[PDB]
Amino acid sequence: AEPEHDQRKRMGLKMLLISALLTSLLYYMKRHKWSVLKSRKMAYRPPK
Amino acid sequence: ATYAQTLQNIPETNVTTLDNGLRVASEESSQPTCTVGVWIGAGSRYENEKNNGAGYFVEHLAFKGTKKRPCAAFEKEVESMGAHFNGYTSREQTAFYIKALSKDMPKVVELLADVVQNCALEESQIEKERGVILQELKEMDNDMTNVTFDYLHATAFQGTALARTVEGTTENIKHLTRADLASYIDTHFKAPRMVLAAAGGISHKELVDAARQHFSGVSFTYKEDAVPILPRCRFTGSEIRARDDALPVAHVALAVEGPGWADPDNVVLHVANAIIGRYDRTFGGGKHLSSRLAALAVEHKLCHSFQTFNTSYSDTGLFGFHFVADPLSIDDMMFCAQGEWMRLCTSTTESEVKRAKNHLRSAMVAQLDGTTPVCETIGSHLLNYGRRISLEEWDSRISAVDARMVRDVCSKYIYDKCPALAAVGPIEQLLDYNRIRSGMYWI
Ligand SMILES: CCCCCCCCO[C@@H]1O[C@H](CO)[C@@H](O)[C@H](O)[C@H]1O
Repeated sequence: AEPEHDQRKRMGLKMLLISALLTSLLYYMKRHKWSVLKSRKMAYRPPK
Repeated sequence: ATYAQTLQNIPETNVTTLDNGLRVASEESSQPTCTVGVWIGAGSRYENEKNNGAGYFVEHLAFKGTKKRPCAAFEKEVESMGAHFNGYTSREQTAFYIKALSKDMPKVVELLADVVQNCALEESQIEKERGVILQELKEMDNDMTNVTFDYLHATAFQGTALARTVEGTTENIKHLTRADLASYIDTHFKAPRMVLAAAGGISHKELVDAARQHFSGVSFTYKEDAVPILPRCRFTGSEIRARDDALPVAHVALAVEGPGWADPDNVVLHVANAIIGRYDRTFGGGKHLSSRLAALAVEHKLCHSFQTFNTSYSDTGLFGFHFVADPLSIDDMMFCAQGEWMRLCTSTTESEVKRAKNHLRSAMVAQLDGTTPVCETIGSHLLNYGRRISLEEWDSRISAVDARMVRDVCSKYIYDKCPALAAVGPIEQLLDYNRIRSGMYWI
């Protein structure tokens, strides 16, 4: 019924590893760029 | 009489040191008129949270009279001899100088010494100046250019001493005590940290003599003759944005940390800034100006003006640019500006540096146009390089600079660096830090 059974699962293995790795790297990059806004501070200094 | 020859024939700058540690330098010419003053290595950087703006407060009383002679007397005497009395206080340097007839070089030296040593600090005059300084802070608050540079330092050196403004805080100005100013003067206006400089038609030996006579009060301990090394100020890549769409034009300043006085690279950074140059809507040259950025500014009407700068300090500095533009042309201006900075690190030409070198030479020669400016050079040089640097040396250094050297030095201080940004006024069009940071590489 599914001659590709084994190969399918070997791919799933790599898919999972690459995914873990890639998701983490991209999570960091997203956080890195967004740090600018995330820690940003502001104040309202109206005149006299 | 060639450029080279004229440079070699310039009278040398004489320096001698008194036992108290004070240095006396002067360049002699044949002018009936002269300028002499005392350049002190003091400023806001030496102050702290409690006495910030004291050096400025002092600069306000340094001319309102001494102990030997009250206000009116001090003023009348100086005025009646046709002499000019000016001075200033910055972050790392202060100065009090006088312009007059060489015929009075000695009386002046006595006057200077009296100012730096016996300031009256009239209790009543202090409360009077407290209100004056408060009026100047409101006047200067409308000087976008200076508000912008203050902010640039406030963020670029946040957390440190160079972050404070020279004039100081409102709270400090409202609470500085007669004792604080007194303390300031005593702690900082000290012989080893000062320089008596003079230029014009004056005898170096006659200068040094009057100097020995009035600049005395020698020190006993070792803590009195040592020049305190200041704690390092950390540079921070960041931005401060003060938005007010009610302002007509926007000011923007971007900068990276510079090397500091003593570094030879500064000769190259100045050549670099010479390539980019500066501009303002009244430069007849127009669309033909050599400075690419300036040309674009004209073609696309990118700004009202822009200027480059390499502000040095003892251990650090600020290398960047500043422009003024309409709210709707900020983005293109910043784009072209950062673009030119990339071109520097990457594609500078020999022709480019050739021109910039010439421009830089006549620039240094122009800073010695008069007694005061030359006297200013001396005070600063000894105070920063601990020695005068002749135009011939500069020229020697400037001549060695080539395109490759410009690219390497610029790449060193600019390429892929996190800059310090200060924007004031109608700045909605100026893109975010991240986008600007990306303008720091490739391109
Ligand atoms: C389910 C029966 C599987 C028999 C084949 C065993 C080999 C499984 O392995 C996979 O087979 C694929 C195709 O054969 C190849 O393209 C893959 O590179 C290989 O890893």
